[PDB]
Amino acid sequence: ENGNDFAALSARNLPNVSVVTSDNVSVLDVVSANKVLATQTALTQIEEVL
Amino acid sequence: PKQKTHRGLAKRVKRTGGGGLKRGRAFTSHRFHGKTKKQRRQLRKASMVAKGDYKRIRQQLARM
Amino acid sequence: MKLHELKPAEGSRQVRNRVGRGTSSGNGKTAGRGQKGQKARSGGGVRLGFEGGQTPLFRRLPKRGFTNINRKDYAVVNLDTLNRFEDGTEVTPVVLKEAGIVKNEKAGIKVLADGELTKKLTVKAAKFSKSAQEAIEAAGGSIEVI
RNA sequence: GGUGAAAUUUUAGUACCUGUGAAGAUGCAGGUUACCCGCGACAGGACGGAAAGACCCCAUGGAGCUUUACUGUAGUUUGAU
RNA sequence: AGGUGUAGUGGUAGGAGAGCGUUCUAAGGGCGUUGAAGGUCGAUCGUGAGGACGGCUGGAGCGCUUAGAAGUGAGAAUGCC
RNA sequence: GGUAGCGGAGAAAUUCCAAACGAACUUGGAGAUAGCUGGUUCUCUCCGAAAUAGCUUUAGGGCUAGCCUCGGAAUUGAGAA
RNA sequence: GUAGCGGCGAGCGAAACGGGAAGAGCCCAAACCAACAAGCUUGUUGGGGUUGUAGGACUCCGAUAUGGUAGUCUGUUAGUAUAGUUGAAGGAUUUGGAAAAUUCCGCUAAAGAGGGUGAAAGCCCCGUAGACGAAAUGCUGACAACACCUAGGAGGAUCCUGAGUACGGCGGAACACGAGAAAUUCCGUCGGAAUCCGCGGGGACCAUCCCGCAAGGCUAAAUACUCCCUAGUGACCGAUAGUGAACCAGUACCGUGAGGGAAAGGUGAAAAGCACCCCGGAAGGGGAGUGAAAUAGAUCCUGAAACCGUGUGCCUACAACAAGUCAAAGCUCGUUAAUGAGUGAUGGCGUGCCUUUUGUAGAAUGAACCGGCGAGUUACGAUUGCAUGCGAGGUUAAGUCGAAGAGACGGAGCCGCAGCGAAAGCGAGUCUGAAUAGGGCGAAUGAGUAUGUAGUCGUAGACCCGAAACCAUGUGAUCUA
Ligand SMILES: [K+]
Ligand SMILES: [K+]
Ligand SMILES: [K+]
Ligand SMILES: [K+]
Ligand SMILES: [K+]
Ligand SMILES: [K+]
Ligand SMILES: [K+]
Ligand SMILES: [K+]
Ligand SMILES: [K+]
Ligand SMILES: [K+]
Ligand SMILES: [K+]
Ligand SMILES: [K+]
Ligand SMILES: [K+]
Ligand SMILES: [K+]
Ligand SMILES: [K+]
Ligand SMILES: [K+]
Ligand SMILES: [K+]
Ligand SMILES: [K+]
Ligand SMILES: [K+]
Ligand SMILES: [K+]
Ligand SMILES: [K+]
Ligand SMILES: [K+]
Ligand SMILES: [K+]
Ligand SMILES: [K+]
Ligand SMILES: [K+]
Ligand SMILES: [K+]
Ligand SMILES: [K+]
Ligand SMILES: [K+]
Ligand SMILES: [K+]
Ligand SMILES: [Mg+2]
Ligand SMILES: [Mg+2]
Ligand SMILES: [Mg+2]
Ligand SMILES: [Mg+2]
Ligand SMILES: [Mg+2]
Ligand SMILES: [Mg+2]
Ligand SMILES: [Mg+2]
Ligand SMILES: [Mg+2]
Ligand SMILES: [Mg+2]
Ligand SMILES: [Mg+2]
Ligand SMILES: [Mg+2]
Ligand SMILES: [Mg+2]
Ligand SMILES: [Mg+2]
Ligand SMILES: [Mg+2]
Ligand SMILES: [Mg+2]
Ligand SMILES: [Mg+2]
Ligand SMILES: [Mg+2]
Ligand SMILES: [Mg+2]
Ligand SMILES: [Mg+2]
Ligand SMILES: [Mg+2]
Ligand SMILES: [Mg+2]
Ligand SMILES: [Mg+2]
Ligand SMILES: [Mg+2]
Ligand SMILES: [Mg+2]
Ligand SMILES: [Mg+2]
Ligand SMILES: [Mg+2]
Ligand SMILES: [Mg+2]
Ligand SMILES: [Mg+2]
Ligand SMILES: [Mg+2]
Ligand SMILES: [Mg+2]
Ligand SMILES: [Mg+2]
Ligand SMILES: [Mg+2]
Ligand SMILES: [Mg+2]
Ligand SMILES: [Mg+2]
Ligand SMILES: [Mg+2]
Ligand SMILES: [Mg+2]
Ligand SMILES: [Mg+2]
Ligand SMILES: [Mg+2]
Ligand SMILES: [Mg+2]
Ligand SMILES: [Mg+2]
Ligand SMILES: [Mg+2]
Ligand SMILES: [Mg+2]
Ligand SMILES: [Mg+2]
Repeated sequence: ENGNDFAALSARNLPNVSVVTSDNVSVLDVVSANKVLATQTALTQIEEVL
Repeated sequence: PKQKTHRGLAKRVKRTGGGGLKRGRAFTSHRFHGKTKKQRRQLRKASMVAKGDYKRIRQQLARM
Repeated sequence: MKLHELKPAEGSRQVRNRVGRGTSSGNGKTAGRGQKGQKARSGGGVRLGFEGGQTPLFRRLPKRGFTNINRKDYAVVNLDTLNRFEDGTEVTPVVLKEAGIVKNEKAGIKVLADGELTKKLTVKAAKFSKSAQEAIEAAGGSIEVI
């Protein structure tokens, strides 16, 4: 979700992790990942975007 | 750039509902003494652009 | 899908044909142009509609008519399109625009009697064909010129 | 003995006659002649080399020239202002 | 998935179809000082473009699969160096 | 020292103007234009012409038709012998 | 690519409306007033005034406020550019000349961007994320100061509101508009107004109506471009490429001059660049050394081909041969082990490749050979096939936010859903016609649209190379007249 600075900061350096915000999520983002880890509020925001 | 319509053609033909082209007739300007009344009467009627000619000019009227 | 297993839909994408890349391709050497002449030349070819000097078809034919400066063209609506509204609906150029039936009303809405009208409506439009007026009122509706 | 280019050159183990063939073949056919490698000489052939024929024709090519060709125009001259 | 039967399968201009190989991109999966690419040799495989596998050379990078994009294939231009 | 290319100079030859002057040289417009000649690079499979008519400041160019190819629609089967 | 322009040819080609980016408005001249100077006006200065629902002067009253700024090396302040500081975490083992490779267990991460290091390193180095830093000089923003602008309402008697101007004739030009029926704008020439009861425009012209108020000036932003500077990016090049120039290149070299204009990168991890010896005058070699390797020795990585040579398995001195191919003894060899390899006496058959042609071995063309380079591309449009999404609908463009991304918003617009007619116009019809006729085009008898992809076309050099020439600036009379 938007505003979660510290979760984004702590995740991004891991070589197997890709970080996006719920409002900036692209098809290429999703297809690249084997798994999607989404917070509950991120999922709700996505469902509001789509 | 956009393709340009051939302006001279556009002044002479009309796109019909079937996509064909309606055209006027040659030999309808003067020297009517040289032509029978039957010829004049039937040249009074409009015609269509023939198949061979249409393929040659079709690109020139795409956006007419 | 997976980035290592992409597949386009069948027939969606084709391979470009490259000319002048050997004889067995079928477009080697002359690259499909044949032998000599104007059409074999780079940039060669005559302008569209050129008949090699025979008077072109368009020169043979007279210019006809004129364009009216005051010409008015109306957006056509037929009765079958008005069956989409419920009985008693007020059909308006605004209503038709919101319905997406008429995006461009041009000089105005004109109603034509192509199909059969089956609902009662109070129809407002710039013009009415006589048949369309009868159909709308025969359905117990009413027309109004705006 | 020393020094050391060049034009040319599809690859060439590169004969003769008569014939044949895009109608004048070292190279195809038939026959004839001819051991292998050179050196000094000569030019008949390789339609030899050199130059994308200059003659000829063609290209709705070019350039220079001419005139009572066309269309313009510097200059000159005449009038109005 | 294959099988049977009949028929067909010369080809310039040219149309159609289906592929080979080159460099790069992405993802996946891999190979490399226990020797990558490149070079060279071999009696190897496929219907073709072409593909492997060994020895030698070489000393750092490079395949494969799927998809993408192309300065993507040369023997001729009196081509250029 | 003077005369410069829409030019100069010429005891006059189209003569000279930096080793080609019916109009210098250089750079630019500029990749001028070239209905002309030359060149145009991997593979296999299917099919496969034309060198004709008409018109053309047209005749070695072009255009429509004819002949090739690919796709599609459809009929009381309209083709061929 | 519409309206139009156009030997109505080739071609040329708008504008307004609509949607956006950005937005900001102001000063003069004249009337009039005051001062001064001069010859009642006639100049200078200052005031005054600035326009179209007409404004202003002027005459009445009434407030000396309130707001604004496209002012200044006016300071003050903050930020910022131009140096920097700080910045986590690995040791062994196997291979090797060397480890970052490998295996084993660890750890660090707001840092796993990237570069370097004796091979390929998150933890060795430079860095990176992050935190931090300015004596000095710029630049920017505020804040303050100062300066500069900023009056309301009612009256029309009179005065002002840009003249040799507007405009017209003639000749040119600009307007998409080629004189045309040619409005609008401008240039030369000549003629030449009105002025508020006025003047201009609404595409000849007139009337009416509507909209404006020329002949004075200034004005930020949204727009164009990048020689340079800083930080970066690339399904861009990788030395015949990429700039002409990776290298002491606009150099060498050519030319009187303008001007033309090259070639040319790589030892190795480190020079550790071969002490010493030997042949030689030297060059150059042979040893000995260095090195993991010197057949890495500086013409130095790799080291193809043409070409040149040495060795020799087989063949060749009676033979006329595009030189191979098929058949084949003999001899010599032993493989990706395959009904193998090399050579080949002798026999049959057999006139290269390309281009261009009715027809070429051609005594037509092209190639000395080898290597490299060298030709249908891209953009915008048209159109068709294929494909996907949606479907009587389909779709956004510019733009805004956003990683130079996807995406979101944006419906202005575009195509389609109705045609017929030159047009008024009518409309599943319509036009022609007197016609309820006939006939044309349509409907009946519906599929479109966005995007991708391919074929072809159009505008562009448009597949590549090639003229003789044409035009416009320059450079040359050191040759020669
Ligand atoms: K016509
Ligand atoms: K006539
Ligand atoms: K073709
Ligand atoms: K011949
Ligand atoms: K001779
Ligand atoms: K000449
Ligand atoms: K090998
Ligand atoms: K060549
Ligand atoms: K002389
Ligand atoms: K066809
Ligand atoms: K357009
Ligand atoms: K013409
Ligand atoms: K004032
Ligand atoms: K590193
Ligand atoms: K400062
Ligand atoms: K005019
Ligand atoms: K107007
Ligand atoms: K107006
Ligand atoms: K080496
Ligand atoms: K030998
Ligand atoms: K033989
Ligand atoms: K010849
Ligand atoms: K009818
Ligand atoms: K009728
Ligand atoms: K579709
Ligand atoms: K398409
Ligand atoms: K081109
Ligand atoms: K093209
Ligand atoms: K002289
Ligand atoms: Mg007439
Ligand atoms: Mg007659
Ligand atoms: Mg493609
Ligand atoms: Mg062919
Ligand atoms: Mg060829
Ligand atoms: Mg050719
Ligand atoms: Mg021919
Ligand atoms: Mg042809
Ligand atoms: Mg004969
Ligand atoms: Mg003979
Ligand atoms: Mg022979
Ligand atoms: Mg024979
Ligand atoms: Mg000769
Ligand atoms: Mg010749
Ligand atoms: Mg056969
Ligand atoms: Mg490579
Ligand atoms: Mg190429
Ligand atoms: Mg070559
Ligand atoms: Mg003479
Ligand atoms: Mg001379
Ligand atoms: Mg030009
Ligand atoms: Mg056949
Ligand atoms: Mg003619
Ligand atoms: Mg550190
Ligand atoms: Mg490790
Ligand atoms: Mg004009
Ligand atoms: Mg006027
Ligand atoms: Mg005038
Ligand atoms: Mg008004
Ligand atoms: Mg500006
Ligand atoms: Mg270079
Ligand atoms: Mg190289
Ligand atoms: Mg160069
Ligand atoms: Mg070696
Ligand atoms: Mg070497
Ligand atoms: Mg004998
Ligand atoms: Mg013998
Ligand atoms: Mg001949
Ligand atoms: Mg030959
Ligand atoms: Mg010969
Ligand atoms: Mg030759
Ligand atoms: Mg001079
Ligand atoms: Mg002199």
